[PDB]
Amino acid sequence: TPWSKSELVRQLRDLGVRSGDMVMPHVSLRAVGPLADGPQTLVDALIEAVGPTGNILAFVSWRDSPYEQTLGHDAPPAAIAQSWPAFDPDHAPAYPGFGAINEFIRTYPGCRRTAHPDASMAAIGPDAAWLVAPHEMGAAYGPRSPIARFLAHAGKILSIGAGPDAVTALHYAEAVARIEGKRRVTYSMPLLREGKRVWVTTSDWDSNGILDEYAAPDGPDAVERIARDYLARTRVAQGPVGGAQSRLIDAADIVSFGIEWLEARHAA
Ligand SMILES: [Mg+2]
Repeated sequence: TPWSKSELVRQLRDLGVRSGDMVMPHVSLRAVGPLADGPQTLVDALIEAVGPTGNILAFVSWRDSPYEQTLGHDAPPAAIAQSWPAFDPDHAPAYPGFGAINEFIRTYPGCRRTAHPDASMAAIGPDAAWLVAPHEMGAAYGPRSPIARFLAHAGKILSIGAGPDAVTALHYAEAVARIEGKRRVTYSMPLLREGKRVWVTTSDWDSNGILDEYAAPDGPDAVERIARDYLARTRVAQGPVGGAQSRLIDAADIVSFGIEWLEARHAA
């Protein structure tokens, strides 16, 4: 028997989602189980749970981000520059690796989408426009980004069967932590500026390992190691949503914990 919108809303309220909350979900649909009407069921359940004053913020990115193709170059390679589509926020699909639910959030009526092609965020609710803008190249997850405003606005992270590596908000801790040797990357994105395609080159913190020891492809990154420590040490509301084991995390709390975790382990 597939889960119905009404059942998921009950489970979400028991977990601690309240009317008016600001919530950022990380979802594994395989762990939730079958849904009355597919993934849209869970989207409808989330929106009903935060109510007409609440807000949802999602990390959706872009299916065709040319990050790896432009990484480390001072300009896009000519093959890429000539034919790559410009990022069109109204039509560019979400990145499927971060979850199949994100394409449903993105196309929900009234959803606003941030301008950063690789770090694109989508938001639904009365405060959506204030959350999604500005989102400039060179400020993907740090101060001035949608993540910073989420943290200041009492955001909650809702992890529905997702692992500890999935907590995007911890990239804010990497950005602001006073530690030595932080990795940076250079890359290029094709934006749409008043109708025409423009390539912008920028640098930003490496989001695949903020220090060399976290950037190995074999081992865990800093996000995973912080989240695991936090969950072993902290009382966090835990409970099912659908068939998936879920958690509701205070975003400002886990991010503060991560800044201190990084700074305790590395000199300034
Ligand atoms: Mg409000």
